Amino acid sequence: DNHLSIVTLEEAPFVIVEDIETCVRNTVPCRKFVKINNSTNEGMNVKKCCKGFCIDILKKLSRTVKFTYDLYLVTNGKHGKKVNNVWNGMIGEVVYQRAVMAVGSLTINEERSEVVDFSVPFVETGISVMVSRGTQVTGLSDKKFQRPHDYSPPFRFGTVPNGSTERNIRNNYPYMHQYMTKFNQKGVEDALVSLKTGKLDAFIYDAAVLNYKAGRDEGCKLVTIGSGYIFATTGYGIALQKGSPWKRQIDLALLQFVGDGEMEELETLWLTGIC
Amino acid sequence: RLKIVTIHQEPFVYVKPTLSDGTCKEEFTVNGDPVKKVICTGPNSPRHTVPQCCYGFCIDLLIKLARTMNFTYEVHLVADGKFGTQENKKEWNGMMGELLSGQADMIVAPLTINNERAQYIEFSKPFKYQGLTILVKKGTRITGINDPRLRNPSDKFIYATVKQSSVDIYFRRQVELSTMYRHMEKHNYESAAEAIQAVRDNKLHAFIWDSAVLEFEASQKCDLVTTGELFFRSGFGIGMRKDSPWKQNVSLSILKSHENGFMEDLDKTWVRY
Ligand SMILES: Cc1nc(C(=O)NCc2cccnc2)cnc1OCS(=O)(=O)c1cccc(Cl)c1
Ligand SMILES: N[C@@H](CCC(=O)O)C(=O)O
Repeated sequence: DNHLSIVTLEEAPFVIVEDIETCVRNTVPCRKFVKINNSTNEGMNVKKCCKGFCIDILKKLSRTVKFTYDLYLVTNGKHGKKVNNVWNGMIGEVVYQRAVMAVGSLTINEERSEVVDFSVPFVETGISVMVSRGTQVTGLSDKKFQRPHDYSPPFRFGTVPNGSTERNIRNNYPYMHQYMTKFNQKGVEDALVSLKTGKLDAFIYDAAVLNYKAGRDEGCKLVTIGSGYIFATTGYGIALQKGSPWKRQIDLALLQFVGDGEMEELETLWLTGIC
Repeated sequence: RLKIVTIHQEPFVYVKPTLSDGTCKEEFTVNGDPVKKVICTGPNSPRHTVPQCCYGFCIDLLIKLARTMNFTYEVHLVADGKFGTQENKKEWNGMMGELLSGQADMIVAPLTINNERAQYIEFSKPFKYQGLTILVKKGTRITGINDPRLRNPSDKFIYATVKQSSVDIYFRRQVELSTMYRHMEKHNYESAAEAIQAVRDNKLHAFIWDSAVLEFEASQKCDLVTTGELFFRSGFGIGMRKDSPWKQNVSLSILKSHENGFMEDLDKTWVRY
């Protein structure tokens, strides 16, 4: 009743997962359902530990709004995608009432707000483009992105599919999206290696994550275009069930956190970069 | 028909007198398109209301929300020219007071989302992401929010903000800024335009205000510069009463406009050129 089921997903530096049998220091306990094999539905919850920027936000919210929680990591998808009118990922966990809320690098967009409630944004994000330093790309609407076959050889660029970034590209730039799919990257780290090794000219992804990776790139060779420009500005938000009685208190707490300068310490704790 | 309240705040809300025939002059944007204008009433002390002409970023956003959600509207300027602050009993002034008293059904203005206001009204998702910065006369050398002339102030360097604004509460509520707040309380200005003019005429040496406003002023008036980046992030939101039936579709339309480039076009039309 006052003990809430909360789902999360690992994406450094906002949610970081570690092994353990008692979580220590700034980490909180988070469980992950791990299957026995692929011929059964059997599995077991592995006790792990979670930390990061969004975990510190959850620790603050738990202290301020006064609630306890059982945190667990999503295993059915990632952030959230509507497949055959059925939501998976963290959104799906909230939509189908397996979790009271979702905390992490979860992007607020319109189609998700139709099925879940979002708190006020607390981490500014959107769509950015990471390239090797010096690449001439004006933005998302650059002709190398819009009309990629007007160039020989064509520009090579991709994203990590099934997230809010691909969803936006699929609706806004049809030709760009269908050309992009052959450059889909399994994850951020694969995309970074694809960039540095010359297999990829540009990587389009969540703004806050690319901002963090740019500041920590070895030699500071990978940069975001426009000096950290963001298309379709939005933010990470706490997802809640529609009509959740927790939303108002979560919003007031988040606005009170930023209003009293408490965000700066979490920023210097998790988000700083040398570059 | 919704009663819209707003406030003079370029480049978000321009305010010009009507023509002799009670109409607004036909003007054109930076891209050759016609500038959409609406008639807005407001005072020019007693407050004699006169029809005037409104246009800008927020007016374009208001027109989009009206066509998208199918509602009619009448626009008027806030009577006391203030954004909104809660000052035995407490009382809201400015656009906040007009929204809660029923004088307005919706606030369409560069209205900062803070904990104080969200306790009484409903904010949409932010339609503009910006922050706080400092405007100074070109040649004035201060590092930023942590400059000694600001943290250990005297009468040799005057800085202030707008009275009864979100920035005014910002320095009042944070005890870490108490030194700065007691310096500004004696010099806060009634409007941003007056404070900006005071920096031009070297009557005010630093203006702490919204970055989307101050950076636009520095782009059009080259004797003014902004020092440092943003020492604080803030955002503007549509303001409605908590029982409004339009609040969910308003917020969804804000997200849609962000995600299809409409908010970016407005930023190109009104902010960055
Ligand atoms: C809750 C809240 N957090 C912040 C804030 O600075 N968060 C920390 C942070 C760290 C790194 C990157 N981005 C943000 C600001 N304002 C807030 O509430 C006001 S708002 O209008 O919703 C809003 C305006 C602008 C940005 C955002 Cl994220 C939200
Ligand atoms: N943060 C994104 C995932 C990464 C991306 O799509 O850029 C989401 O919530 O869907």
